[PDB]
Amino acid sequence: MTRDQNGTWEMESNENFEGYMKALDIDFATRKIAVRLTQTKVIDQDGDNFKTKTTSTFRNYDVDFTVGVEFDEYTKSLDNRHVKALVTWEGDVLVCVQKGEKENRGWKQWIEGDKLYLELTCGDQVCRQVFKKKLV
Ligand SMILES: CCCCC/C=C\C/C=C\C/C=C\C/C=C\CCCC(=O)NCCO
Repeated sequence: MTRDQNGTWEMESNENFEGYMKALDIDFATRKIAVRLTQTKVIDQDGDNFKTKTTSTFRNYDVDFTVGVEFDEYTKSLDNRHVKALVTWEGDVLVCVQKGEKENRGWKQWIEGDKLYLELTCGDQVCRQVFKKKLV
């Protein structure tokens, strides 16, 4: 029973964020800033209801969803695309498919220990992020 992802999470690694961004057509100048940043993720979870905020000094991004309920996602200030997003549970892994103009776009997020893992995929590019839980 590791579906509880509540907390504030601080990035410790960000593998192939460059390639993921390039697959989303983010311009070089934006990538130059974005690749350098430590991100923080705040997850406020009540059962299958999630409110998430991802922050950095350069851009912030909020997305709220209920597991199992498809929603309209506009990736404002990121790549600024519209997708149909669906989050499901695969075991205790949170899986999101972002159906739209990019093939094989989605993410997967899960807990191990005091770490949160987030794998983001677009096309043939996978970005692997690891976050450590912040003490309250
Ligand atoms: C918000 C700080 C990062 C700002 C980056 C600025 C410009 C790069 C442009 C496009 C790259 C695309 C997504 C950023 C990666 C990760 C952001 C979170 C993606 C999510 O949906 N996670 C699941 C939340 O439940």
